[PDB]
Amino acid sequence: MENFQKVEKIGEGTYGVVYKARNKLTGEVVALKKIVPSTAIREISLLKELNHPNIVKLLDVIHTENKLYLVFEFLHQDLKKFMDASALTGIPLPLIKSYLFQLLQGLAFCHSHRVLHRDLKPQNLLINTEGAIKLADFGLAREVVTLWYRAPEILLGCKYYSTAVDIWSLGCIFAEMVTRRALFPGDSEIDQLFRIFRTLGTPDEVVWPGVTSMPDYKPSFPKWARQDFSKVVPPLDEDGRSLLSQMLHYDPNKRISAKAALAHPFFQDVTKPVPHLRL
Ligand SMILES: CCc1cnn2c(NCc3cnc(N)nc3)cc(-c3c(F)cccc3F)nc12
Repeated sequence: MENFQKVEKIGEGTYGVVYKARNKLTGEVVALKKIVPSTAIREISLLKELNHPNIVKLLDVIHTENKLYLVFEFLHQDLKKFMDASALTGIPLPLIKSYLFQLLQGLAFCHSHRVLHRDLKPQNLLINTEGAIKLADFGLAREVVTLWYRAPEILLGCKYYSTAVDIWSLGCIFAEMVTRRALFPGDSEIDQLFRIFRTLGTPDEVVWPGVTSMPDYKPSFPKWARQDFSKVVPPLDEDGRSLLSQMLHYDPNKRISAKAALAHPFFQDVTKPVPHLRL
């Protein structure tokens, strides 16, 4: 740690404070996360090899005094702040599309290595001036923690959920970029589930075989009808609405994979615009 100079506290991650810091030697500017069971150590050390342009680079892992510091590449802004900043006019579709495409590439990569994020949210999607967007805190899962982006199988008590949970989260984030409002802003586990049900309809054995057998499923759940996506994410075009609908399929087995999503017609005209960032 004596190797780093703390510049400022950039936020409170799930495990500790995240700082912007400077390597007292190389002058390198980095993000320093202060998080030790040996299981964690080997899992985190594994992340050092999970390198991709759309995954925030983990530079080094430092274990000292029974303390754990993660040294990451630094990015100046996150999607939450950017969305807040683009509130009045909304993020341009071409930029939304580029961000979604890059994030799907990042997930396709992690998923191909059987690594799940598990907790995607605007706060951990980091952006730069070059128009890039990156997944942060990847694999760290394996203040109130937000449930807004939680997949229904997690809420229903599925213990062995899949890569599909990240697809669900990204779909929620995609909708939020488009409409400028959170899709399912639940403030409790039941409120989150019920918000999902009210929009996508209460799931049953027809749309999701095996759902009624999930640990936290209750036959007493109210039965709401499904809403049209045309009402949910106007004025997203049919290609975007088709893609969104697949990313939000109830049955995780039917939910589109990151790889298949990258082939969707929505991305036929994808480009990489530069966002206007004010640092
Ligand atoms: C450690 C890798 C990491 C590298 N940059 N960065 C950022 N950067 C964006 C940023 C920069 N300055 C300010 N002031 N605010 C945001 C945020 C978080 C992060 C966090 F700080 C809290 C929760 C989740 C996160 F991803 N983690 C990181």
